Amino acid sequence: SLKIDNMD
Amino acid sequence: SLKIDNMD
Amino acid sequence: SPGIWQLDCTHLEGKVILVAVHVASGYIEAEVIPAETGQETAYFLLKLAGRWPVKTVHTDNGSNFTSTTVKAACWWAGIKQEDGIPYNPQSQGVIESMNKELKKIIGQVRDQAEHLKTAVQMAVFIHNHKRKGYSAGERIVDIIATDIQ
Amino acid sequence: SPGIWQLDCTHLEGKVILVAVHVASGYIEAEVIPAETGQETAYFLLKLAGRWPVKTVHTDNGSNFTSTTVKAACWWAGIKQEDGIPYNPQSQGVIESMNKELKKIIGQVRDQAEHLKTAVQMAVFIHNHKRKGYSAGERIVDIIATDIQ
Ligand SMILES: [Cl-]
Repeated sequence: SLKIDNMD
Repeated sequence: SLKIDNMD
Repeated sequence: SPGIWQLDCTHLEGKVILVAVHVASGYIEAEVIPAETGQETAYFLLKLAGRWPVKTVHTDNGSNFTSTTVKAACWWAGIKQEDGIPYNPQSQGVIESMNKELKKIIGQVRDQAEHLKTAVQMAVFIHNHKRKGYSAGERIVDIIATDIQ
Repeated sequence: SPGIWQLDCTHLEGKVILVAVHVASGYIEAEVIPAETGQETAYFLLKLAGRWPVKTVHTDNGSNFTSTTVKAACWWAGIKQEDGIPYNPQSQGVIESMNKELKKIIGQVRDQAEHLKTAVQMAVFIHNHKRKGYSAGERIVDIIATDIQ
């Protein structure tokens, strides 16, 4: 999700 | 429950 | 004073952020929980005391001071559980300004994290590394190492 | 030296215990998660680097070495992400004996805790306070303070 804790 | 993390 | 910590509980996004402040350095550790209970506070103190030499904790309110589960964890971990009455009035102010600063940093990073708990750990990281000159992470290591020696 | 950590993942009770070991001191931090994923490993490293000055992490397997989420957290926190290949063969053995000792301790406390995660933090506490003469908690503070000065 393009977040540091969830790059999906 | 008489546990250190739950004394009930 | 190397061993003295203060608990602090603040709210954001409908959740609770529980913070432990090492008083002498201003270093913090924090977690996000859905609400403050004795059981959550007790687990948080057990984590803290396995990581730093916690002698005394000033609890953040009378419910956590009274909680049998918090008193059990403090017994287990060798912590003296104390009140957190601001005998020095300047305390209320320092805790409040800390919560305001942490929430500011949370908002600055919030869009980089899916979960609030990630943004809170990014705020902990920025708080503990900030210099103003030693950071709080440096000060707490220096204070404890000086005690050990 | 002062900034090098190694990840380690062991299983108990159908859950996973993820451990970070500060290599020079043997000090550890740990958590329980339902299974090892890049997202959980990344959050764990972000927690660790807000608490101690983490320069380098030797990852515990190729999946966490490759994970884009772990590389994003190591980027965010200023960590050099490295492999965990035991170039020094005595490493496999040291990790394995640590996992065995941690599981022994967990079993010794397990009936004092409702949740496994509590038992794991009690084991972390006992491991880091044990002397044999300094404890790992003393050694990591000494090492870091020496590096700061
Ligand atoms: Cl609450």
